[PDB]
Amino acid sequence: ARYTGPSWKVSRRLGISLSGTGKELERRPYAPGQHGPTQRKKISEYGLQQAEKQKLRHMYGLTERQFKNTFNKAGKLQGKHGENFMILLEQRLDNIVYRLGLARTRRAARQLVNHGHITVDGKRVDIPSYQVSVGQVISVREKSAKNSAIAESLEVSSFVPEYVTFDAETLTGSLNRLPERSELAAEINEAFIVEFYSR
Amino acid sequence: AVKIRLKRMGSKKKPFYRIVVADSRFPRDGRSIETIGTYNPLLDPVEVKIDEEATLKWMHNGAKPSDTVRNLLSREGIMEKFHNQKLG
Amino acid sequence: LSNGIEVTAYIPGIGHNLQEHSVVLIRGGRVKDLPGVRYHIVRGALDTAGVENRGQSRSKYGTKKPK
RNA sequence: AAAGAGAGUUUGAUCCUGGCUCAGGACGAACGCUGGCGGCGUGCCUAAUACAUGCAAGUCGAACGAACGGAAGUUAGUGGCGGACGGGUGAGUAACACGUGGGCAACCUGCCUGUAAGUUGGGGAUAACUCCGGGAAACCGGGGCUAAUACCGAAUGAUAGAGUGUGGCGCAUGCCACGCUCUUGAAAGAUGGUUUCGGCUAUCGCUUACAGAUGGGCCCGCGGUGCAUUAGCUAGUUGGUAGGGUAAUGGCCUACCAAGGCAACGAUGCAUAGCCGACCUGAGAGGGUGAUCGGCCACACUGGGACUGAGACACGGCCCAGACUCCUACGGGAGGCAGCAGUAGGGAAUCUUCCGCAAUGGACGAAAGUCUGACGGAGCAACGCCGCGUGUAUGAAGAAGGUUUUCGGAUCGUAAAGUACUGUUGUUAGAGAAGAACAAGGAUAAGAGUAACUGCUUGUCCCUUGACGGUAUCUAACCAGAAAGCCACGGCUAACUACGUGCCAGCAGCCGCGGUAAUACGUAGGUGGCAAGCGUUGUCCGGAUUUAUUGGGCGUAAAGCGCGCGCAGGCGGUCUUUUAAGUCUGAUGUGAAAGCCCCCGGCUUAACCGGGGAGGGUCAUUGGAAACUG
Ligand SMILES: [Mg+2]
Ligand SMILES: [Mg+2]
Ligand SMILES: [Mg+2]
Ligand SMILES: [Mg+2]
Ligand SMILES: [Mg+2]
Ligand SMILES: [Mg+2]
Ligand SMILES: [Mg+2]
Ligand SMILES: [Mg+2]
Ligand SMILES: [Mg+2]
Ligand SMILES: [Mg+2]
Ligand SMILES: [Mg+2]
Ligand SMILES: [Mg+2]
Ligand SMILES: [Mg+2]
Ligand SMILES: [Mg+2]
Ligand SMILES: [Mg+2]
Ligand SMILES: [Mg+2]
Ligand SMILES: [Mg+2]
Ligand SMILES: [Mg+2]
Ligand SMILES: [Mg+2]
Ligand SMILES: [Mg+2]
Ligand SMILES: [Mg+2]
Ligand SMILES: [Mg+2]
Ligand SMILES: [Mg+2]
Ligand SMILES: [Mg+2]
Ligand SMILES: [Mg+2]
Ligand SMILES: [Mg+2]
Ligand SMILES: [Mg+2]
Ligand SMILES: [Mg+2]
Ligand SMILES: [Mg+2]
Ligand SMILES: [Mg+2]
Ligand SMILES: [Mg+2]
Ligand SMILES: [Mg+2]
Ligand SMILES: [Mg+2]
Ligand SMILES: [Mg+2]
Ligand SMILES: [Mg+2]
Ligand SMILES: [Mg+2]
Ligand SMILES: [Mg+2]
Ligand SMILES: [Mg+2]
Ligand SMILES: [Mg+2]
Ligand SMILES: [Mg+2]
Ligand SMILES: [Mg+2]
Ligand SMILES: [Mg+2]
Ligand SMILES: [Mg+2]
Ligand SMILES: [Mg+2]
Ligand SMILES: [Mg+2]
Ligand SMILES: [Mg+2]
Ligand SMILES: [Mg+2]
Ligand SMILES: [Mg+2]
Ligand SMILES: [Mg+2]
Ligand SMILES: [Mg+2]
Ligand SMILES: [Mg+2]
Ligand SMILES: [Mg+2]
Ligand SMILES: [Mg+2]
Ligand SMILES: [Mg+2]
Ligand SMILES: [Mg+2]
Ligand SMILES: [Mg+2]
Ligand SMILES: [Mg+2]
Ligand SMILES: [Mg+2]
Ligand SMILES: [Mg+2]
Ligand SMILES: [Mg+2]
Ligand SMILES: [Mg+2]
Ligand SMILES: [Mg+2]
Ligand SMILES: [Mg+2]
Ligand SMILES: [Mg+2]
Ligand SMILES: [Mg+2]
Ligand SMILES: [Mg+2]
Ligand SMILES: [Mg+2]
Ligand SMILES: [Mg+2]
Ligand SMILES: [Mg+2]
Ligand SMILES: [Mg+2]
Ligand SMILES: [Mg+2]
Ligand SMILES: [Mg+2]
Ligand SMILES: [Mg+2]
Ligand SMILES: [Mg+2]
Ligand SMILES: [Mg+2]
Ligand SMILES: [Mg+2]
Repeated sequence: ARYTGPSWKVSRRLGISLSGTGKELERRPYAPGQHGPTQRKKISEYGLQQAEKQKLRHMYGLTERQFKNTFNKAGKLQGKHGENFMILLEQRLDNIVYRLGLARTRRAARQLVNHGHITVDGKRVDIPSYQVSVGQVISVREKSAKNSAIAESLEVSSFVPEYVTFDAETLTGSLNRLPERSELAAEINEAFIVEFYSR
Repeated sequence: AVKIRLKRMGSKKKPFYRIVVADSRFPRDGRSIETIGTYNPLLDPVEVKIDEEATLKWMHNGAKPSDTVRNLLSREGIMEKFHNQKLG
Repeated sequence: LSNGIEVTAYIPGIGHNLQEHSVVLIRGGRVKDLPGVRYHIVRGALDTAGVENRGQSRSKYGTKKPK
């Protein structure tokens, strides 16, 4: 992807169960390193705001320059700023493939999108940062079709989000509607990041 | 003398010409009297949009085209209207 | 200096090799305790050599990475 | 709708005033360690220092005078047009140079378009060439003969000049239209059709005149640097009367008369600087800058002058003087990269002696076409801004190994190994766009003009061509294999332990660390920030309310003249009528294109392009209101 190191360690540092549910923090939920089972100290406002920014950035696994560019682009929309930021971050094609259930995590949908296996409106796209819109259709164009990875990922599914309509019979996915801040992770604080980028 | 040139604009390997009235001497993409259209060579039929009133007046008081500009791009029939107005 | 001005520089790092009549690059800065020294010598620029067996903070002092 | 973050340091501790330092953004950057790819841009900021060498401006045989062919066609010379465009640099310049808004009843305008009259007859001579005279030599004269759309007169023709007559007007000098007498004032032919044998003709050229368009010239209001440890400056200077000169008004110049003019609202003098659209920063007002892109100005080794032309006092033109360089037979000759590449030098620092006229635009030509270092493209450089790689999913109370240990463990860590997948990228083999529509030529159809064709204008059909380049793109097979580093970890500021060292070595932006237990020095383990980058230095804005209009102060912290008389200036009690300078407001014109911002669209997305708007002025003409200031 972009950062190819271990994935449990980053979730242990932040203190949330990103990349799924709890399987990273089942044992030893403390920070990595020789230290970590010792203690933590009073984290200042810089620490708190940086922590929230790392929460968002490491959840979707995108570099900081792209993160700030997406923040600035979201700033132009109407309404709030953090809400629009997370909405645009949800619009990304890489995320939508994960939401439909074609992959397992964020770091597998990225590889499955860059290697051309995903097409939108009948034409391939190799860009994980492509911003999907309403009404476009998402498919596989039998570029892979019947492969072990996709077939396995279609078994473990939980429930797809309400704002995405996925047709497993033809592997055709769509985006029904723009999401709302209620139906996101919500295990973060979107108000902190605006203050962090204000300084 | 006054002519009707193209004034190339766009990116490398992807040109997009305007249609300007200019005094020959001046640079290609330099100062120009007035712009009266565009010209996109890339499309299947070329998309061209020319104002039929300004072009007619400019031809009718001195300005004359330059090969590709108008003189071949006036498939809209501007030169036919000029023909009729000049005889009438 | 090459503009006809004589200044006083400082040699950072542990152990240099430059003697009299040698050519070097200098950069701005200052050493707070030293009275007149108000520039630094760039290490590994023209004839200065990088500090021997320096392991970290190695872009400064001009030491090439070990193999 | 937009709307502003603080922290460390004076004390044994306080609260204030006060400086210093740090946290953000940006580069035409450079240096240090590293370095995979693609798209789009950028690249002598210093010596306006000096040039080895290749190119960067020519073209017409359908305007005219020789050889090869055997009847076409091809170059030296006279002539026509171009060389004043295109390209470069910022030296000079504090001024109508530039920006914005106007005047010109005070002006010029080749080529382009429309219109109205003509294109009638003569003459003399020169280049080329041929001889002689110089010089080995580049480098010049004399004798003789030739053509023109070369040159010079003549016939006819002016809204040009003079003397008028008559109207209609303006803003003072004055402007528009008509008629009368005279005086002056031109031309060129070349390629074709034709009748009938004389001429009569098709375009494209020539001459005169009037309109339009384009391009220029002159004048004016307002606007944008520092210094008063720079106060007087000016003698064609200011005005006037005649004249000269210019396309044009004008002390632009001259002869005479007078003694004026500018200036503390900054004259004059010195220093620095091309100006703008715009760029960086800021909550905004502001502050700093004038790379690239576009508009204007100036310059072309330094200084002066003019010729040719519609246009120049002319980058690759001429004359003279100066410094430098190069040939010389010693009488003399030649040159100007701040055009594209490139060399030396200066510097901390900046690129290839590349391919092509296929696209767009120039010059010449009737046209084919010729020339275009403009331009279209390619090489170099992480110099920037975007994009995605170096894999993915499962996988243990957790192997080996490092580090640490109060010796039970903790950590690196699902990380590895193992099992199952993928080919962005890489390798190979295959295909393989657009950018190209013309110009020319050949067919018909219709119009204007003609006595009739040839031809001209317009429409409809054939007709062939790419530097980039086998580049963009696409298909199929193969292997997780080739593809991560830099800085920091005492506080500000996110992230701690072990060994060595012993006020030494050293670190450092500030507070400050090091004197045998150092989270601050050096290494190691792991941790944090960013990632084909990461740091340091230099410069600018911020935070700095630290020049405070928005937005500060003067009893004791820096800061009230020792006090009065007062010119200029600043401000001014109550009411009525009036004006319309300030003030508010409607309309018209403009404030170019690109750039910032709003809305759509096209490149697989994004940077990047395109289409449509808005915004920006103490801006001009004109019409309103009369509360406040005048
Ligand atoms: Mg380390
Ligand atoms: Mg004190
Ligand atoms: Mg800074
Ligand atoms: Mg490399
Ligand atoms: Mg290497
Ligand atoms: Mg220069
Ligand atoms: Mg010929
Ligand atoms: Mg010839
Ligand atoms: Mg020129
Ligand atoms: Mg020029
Ligand atoms: Mg240019
Ligand atoms: Mg300039
Ligand atoms: Mg004419
Ligand atoms: Mg004769
Ligand atoms: Mg002779
Ligand atoms: Mg003769
Ligand atoms: Mg005559
Ligand atoms: Mg007259
Ligand atoms: Mg009268
Ligand atoms: Mg005949
Ligand atoms: Mg006949
Ligand atoms: Mg006079
Ligand atoms: Mg002055
Ligand atoms: Mg100077
Ligand atoms: Mg200067
Ligand atoms: Mg800039
Ligand atoms: Mg910029
Ligand atoms: Mg700002
Ligand atoms: Mg401020
Ligand atoms: Mg500059
Ligand atoms: Mg420059
Ligand atoms: Mg240039
Ligand atoms: Mg020079
Ligand atoms: Mg002349
Ligand atoms: Mg010239
Ligand atoms: Mg030259
Ligand atoms: Mg050059
Ligand atoms: Mg060479
Ligand atoms: Mg060199
Ligand atoms: Mg040097
Ligand atoms: Mg060409
Ligand atoms: Mg040809
Ligand atoms: Mg040539
Ligand atoms: Mg170019
Ligand atoms: Mg570098
Ligand atoms: Mg560079
Ligand atoms: Mg994995
Ligand atoms: Mg265990
Ligand atoms: Mg071990
Ligand atoms: Mg491939
Ligand atoms: Mg075609
Ligand atoms: Mg034709
Ligand atoms: Mg015929
Ligand atoms: Mg494989
Ligand atoms: Mg901390
Ligand atoms: Mg250090
Ligand atoms: Mg520190
Ligand atoms: Mg790390
Ligand atoms: Mg990290
Ligand atoms: Mg990147
Ligand atoms: Mg600066
Ligand atoms: Mg301030
Ligand atoms: Mg104060
Ligand atoms: Mg005091
Ligand atoms: Mg007193
Ligand atoms: Mg005082
Ligand atoms: Mg007093
Ligand atoms: Mg008074
Ligand atoms: Mg307006
Ligand atoms: Mg504009
Ligand atoms: Mg789009
Ligand atoms: Mg644009
Ligand atoms: Mg636009
Ligand atoms: Mg408007
Ligand atoms: Mg009143
Ligand atoms: Mg009054």
